[PDB]
Amino acid sequence: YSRSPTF
Amino acid sequence: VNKRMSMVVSGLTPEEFMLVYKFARKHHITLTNLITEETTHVVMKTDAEFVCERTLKYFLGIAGGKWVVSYFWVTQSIKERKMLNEHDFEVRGDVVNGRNHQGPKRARESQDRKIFRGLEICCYGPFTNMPTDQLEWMVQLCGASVVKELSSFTLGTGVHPIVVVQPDAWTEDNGFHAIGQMCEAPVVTREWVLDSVALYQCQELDTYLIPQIP
Repeated sequence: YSRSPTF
Repeated sequence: VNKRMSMVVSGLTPEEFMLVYKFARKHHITLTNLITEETTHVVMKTDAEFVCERTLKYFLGIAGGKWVVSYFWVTQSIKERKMLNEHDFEVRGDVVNGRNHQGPKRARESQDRKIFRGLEICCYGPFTNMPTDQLEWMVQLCGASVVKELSSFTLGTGVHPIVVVQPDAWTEDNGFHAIGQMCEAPVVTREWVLDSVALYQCQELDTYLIPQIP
């Protein structure tokens, strides 16, 4: 996973 | 030459990605994990109203004037076993900047009038969650000229320099306030870039400005 960061 | 369909996905679980992989595999569509200049489609996780979270791929997608479309495009194309049109599934907004700002559409249509055109931007580290060169690539895609050092700013009444920083990345000292003593240009938060790109309209620097000690 290490899911993409959100901004 | 021939530029061919080429997708990346964003905000999908490892599972949902599998469905896309099958979809890409069935139709012989290029699928990659990393976004590039070559990439044509950015498949975003969205709700029923095609609103999505703001990820690095989301920003880069809009900035590149690519097809930023909903994951429903993939699943719906499967349920009809046909290649559906992108226009119907283009994301209309995100959670932060509005649910129908139409950023992606405007980005596709404004490739001759890039928002950051005529600007020189220096991404003054440090940053988090987004590699500096990716941020630099983002502005570059939007017509801005990238500058590495504060002393590298081009002079002239016709060039506008902007220093971009992320306050939260700094630690326990208002170092970012001291930048103004190094060069004279406006110091804005990374949010200014992100908001501008998401809407693909250059936001006024006012709300993003950071107080520079004389």
